[PDB]
Amino acid sequence: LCLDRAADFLSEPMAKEKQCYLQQVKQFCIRVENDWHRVYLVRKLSSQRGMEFVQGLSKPGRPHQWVFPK
Amino acid sequence: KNGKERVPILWHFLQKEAELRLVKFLPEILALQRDLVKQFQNVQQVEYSSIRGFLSKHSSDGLRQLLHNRITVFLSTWNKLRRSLETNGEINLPKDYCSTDLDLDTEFEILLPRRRGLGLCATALVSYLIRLHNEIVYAVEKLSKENNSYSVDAAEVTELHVISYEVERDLTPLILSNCQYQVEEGRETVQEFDLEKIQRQIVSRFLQGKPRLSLKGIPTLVYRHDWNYEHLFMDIKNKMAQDSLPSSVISAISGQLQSYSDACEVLSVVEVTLGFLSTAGGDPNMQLNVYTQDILQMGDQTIHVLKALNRCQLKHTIALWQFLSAHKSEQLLRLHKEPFGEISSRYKADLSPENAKLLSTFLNQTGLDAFLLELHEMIILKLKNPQTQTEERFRPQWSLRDTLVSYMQTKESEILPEMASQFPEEILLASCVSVWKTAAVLKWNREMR
Amino acid sequence: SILDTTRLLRSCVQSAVGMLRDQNESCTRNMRRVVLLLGLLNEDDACHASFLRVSKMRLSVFLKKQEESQFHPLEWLAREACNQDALQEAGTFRHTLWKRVQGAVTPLLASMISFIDRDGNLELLTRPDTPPWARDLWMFIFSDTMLLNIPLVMYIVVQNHMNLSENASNNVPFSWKIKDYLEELWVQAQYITDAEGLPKKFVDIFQQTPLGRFLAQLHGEPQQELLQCYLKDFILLTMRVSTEEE
Amino acid sequence: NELLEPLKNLAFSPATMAHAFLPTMPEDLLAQARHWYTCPNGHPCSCIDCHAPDRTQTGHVLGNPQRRDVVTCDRGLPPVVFLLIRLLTHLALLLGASQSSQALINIIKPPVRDPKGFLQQHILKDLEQLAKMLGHSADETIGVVHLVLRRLLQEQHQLSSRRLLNFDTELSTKEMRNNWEKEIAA
Ligand SMILES: [Zn+2]
Repeated sequence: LCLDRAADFLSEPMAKEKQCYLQQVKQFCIRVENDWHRVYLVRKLSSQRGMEFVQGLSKPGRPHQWVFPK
Repeated sequence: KNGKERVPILWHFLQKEAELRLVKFLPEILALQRDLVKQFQNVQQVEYSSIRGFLSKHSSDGLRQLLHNRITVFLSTWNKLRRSLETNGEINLPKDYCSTDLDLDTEFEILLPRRRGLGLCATALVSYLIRLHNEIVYAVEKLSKENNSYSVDAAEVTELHVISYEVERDLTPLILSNCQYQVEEGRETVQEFDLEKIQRQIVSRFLQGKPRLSLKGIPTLVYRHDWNYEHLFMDIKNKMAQDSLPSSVISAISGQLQSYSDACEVLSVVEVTLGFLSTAGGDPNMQLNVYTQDILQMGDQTIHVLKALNRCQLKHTIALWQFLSAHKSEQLLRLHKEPFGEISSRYKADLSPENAKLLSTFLNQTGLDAFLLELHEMIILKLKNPQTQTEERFRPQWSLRDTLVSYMQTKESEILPEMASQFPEEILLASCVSVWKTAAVLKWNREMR
Repeated sequence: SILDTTRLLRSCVQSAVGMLRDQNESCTRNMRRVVLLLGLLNEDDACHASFLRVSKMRLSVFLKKQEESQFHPLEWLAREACNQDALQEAGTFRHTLWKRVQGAVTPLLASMISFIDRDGNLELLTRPDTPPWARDLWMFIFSDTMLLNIPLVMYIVVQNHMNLSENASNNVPFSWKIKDYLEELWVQAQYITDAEGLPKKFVDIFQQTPLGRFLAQLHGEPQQELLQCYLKDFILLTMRVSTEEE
Repeated sequence: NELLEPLKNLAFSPATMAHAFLPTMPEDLLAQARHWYTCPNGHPCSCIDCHAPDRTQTGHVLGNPQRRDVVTCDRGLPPVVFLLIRLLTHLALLLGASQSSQALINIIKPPVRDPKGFLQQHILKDLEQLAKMLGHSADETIGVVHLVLRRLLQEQHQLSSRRLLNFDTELSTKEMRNNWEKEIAA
């Protein structure tokens, strides 16, 4: 549900609380190393925005590269 | 899942949910409109700039902010519904009104739900709740198996009656709690929504009540200049019986009232009596002087009135008004004074030679007394008021015969053979004052002879 | 004095009441209004004298407000002398002027009657069982021009708020205006003051008002009875009740 | 196929569909209902307050898509099916706007400066609502759209005969449009 909330916040086409929550999720993902958590997130993002949105986030010059596994 | 049969309440609720959520607001909108009525009721002119101006006028900070809140609720609800109201609502609405969203700069009239102009929008929105709530209540009633669900009117409306639900707070937890899952060895989990239980819970929570209606009316008063006596006459006739003046009584009053002043005095007493009877009523056989003196206590100002009205009864009142008015004007005509200053000159057109001969022939072979009285009543009621100008179904170019027949019909009055047959269609509504003048001149000549 | 304004009012009572229409369709109202106003428009008792005086004062207020919109309001006699229609309707000049004043006063008197006698008010002045405090409050409110604000008007509808039965009246004079007043004071105090401290601020603001000081004059059982009556009218104004037990 | 001809006209020959009734339409239920009565002068009445005892529009009448949180169709059809009809219609309209914009400006009410983008936004909102209704991914939803278009292409000469469906290729009236809708839905 936390990853779902982050996926929604990212799906939006700009708030301190959302950004702080996203940073906490980033740190949690980096710390715990269970990359399955990011798989779900990518999956949810694809469901909401589409695969091309995730592809666009993967490309260099992107701020959300942490969404993806290693 | 065959829901319209299996779950009709849930089906209709889900269809209308988008709009039904807005049903919770309308108690507040009703309170707003009630206070707006209270403030502006019995007022006729509205010089307010707009809602922003109106708020600035009632800038008492507490009251300003409460009004602002309510107005914002109204504007939000209207903005959402307006595009549905343009197609649904049972109340027609010019496309311009529903076209664009409203803001504080919008005209203030939009908030007063008058039965005309921009106030129809305030009426429509209030009506469109009433349909939605009622319709889903009907849906529940058809499945309650009962026929006594207590109704309520738009005055007693409170949040307890309206269908108040919040999607996230109330509904979503309901669905999620009903949403169940199934699994079998080697098979995926699959949902199975307990649709019956969703319906039963929604019914148990939200669905009860019924509203009716409430609001003002624009014609607040049509006083002296535009006074619509026709409405008073019809109200009285509905309330009690009415009768024409016997020719004996007519001649008696004519002999007594040999002066315009006395006529006016009697007529003022008749007008007071008309107002009272229209509201209250009374025994049609009661003598009018006894009524004015005993009940209305109209003493200290009744000298010759009591002698003229000694024979007249309440049922004669309308006919007596008509006689007096025509006699009043007739007196003026006898003295060559203009009695129809309140009438538009356009309605005072001449009569051409051909139409003059035709009218003279009709009048020679006509019921001159009834004709004069009816034409006078028609002129005075219809053709007199600027108010009757803004309703121009009495255009000078309309024929006089059909106009007068229409009028007589609206009061369910008896039709004289001469009206359809002998009355010339060649005479329009513009010569009506020339027609009355010619008829009165012929009457006066017959009386002098 | 110059004019018998008492007589002019009494002459205009019927014409004014004839302007009044009720929402609840209480046919038996206008007649009783006429009886009541002709009884009250006297100098027999001090209550009648005060009612008549306040009627005259408020009429003066309305007429002055109208006069502030007209040119040379001293020339009214002259204007009547220029209305051949009114002259010939009246016959004598003196009656012309009398009718002029009656026409000016009748609308305003009808308006004032609509405000004062909204639900069943006037029964309270005349009914002998009406306690003294009730008549005193009636006249206090009627005398006040900023509490009982009556706007001008240029079919008058008497906005009956209760569904009361006829032969019955509001147990407290102008219960509706008092309710509106206390609600305005509640709003003002609420937005000025926190949810805690609002009760005390609302009570204080009220006590500082004319009506608060008036009711502060009332001590003991009269005030208790007033409160009971106001509760009853408050309920009737808030919730529609089809029975008396409820 | 005959069923496609209205949409084919919209896309390739929009000028003809100027006065056409499109599925992009809500209708006056009053015209179907033939409560609040009305006086002869026009002011409503539930004699009271008066002293005296078709709103169906053509063209594309939907305004800013931002308001479209939920879909409702008066003709009792499944909201999903009406949504798909609306989507196909908007695609045809987008094609027509590409062919000639002014025609769509005539067909779209209130007017607009950028018809194609407007229709794009409506289509995207349609996709959003489809995702909400069916519960599938955005791409799966677009796949449902492609599935439906495929069905129409396969049901093109499979519609050879058994074809008595009362509708005109120009959607001249309200019943022609309703009939086209119901056939499409079937
Ligand atoms: Zn109407």
